[PDB]
Amino acid sequence: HGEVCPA
Amino acid sequence: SHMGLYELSASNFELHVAQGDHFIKFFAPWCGHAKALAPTWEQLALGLEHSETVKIGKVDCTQHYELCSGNQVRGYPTLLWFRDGKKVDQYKGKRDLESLREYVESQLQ
Repeated sequence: HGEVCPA
Repeated sequence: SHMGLYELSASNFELHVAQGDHFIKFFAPWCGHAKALAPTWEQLALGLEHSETVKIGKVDCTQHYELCSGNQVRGYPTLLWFRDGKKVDQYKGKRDLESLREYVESQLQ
């Protein structure tokens, strides 16, 4: 959970 | 809004979040993690579309990147709670509809 693509 | 989902921009963000409670998805369309959330986020907004006390928003960080950066958004999706003009939480939990709805309930108490 909490996974993101970096900006 | 579009069925409860407010599209926010650099031009309207400050006005929008100044009063009340807000749950806002900062996203980029190219990001799979963000795209996978989109239908659920629409369902969340739909269920709240007639409510004044909470509004569900989104910010496309490919269009308004300085607004994202200015709110310390470092990746997508970032799900933030605003209350009366101020960022007050970041939601890092599970992104299913029920978890999101229970979080909304927790924050509106």
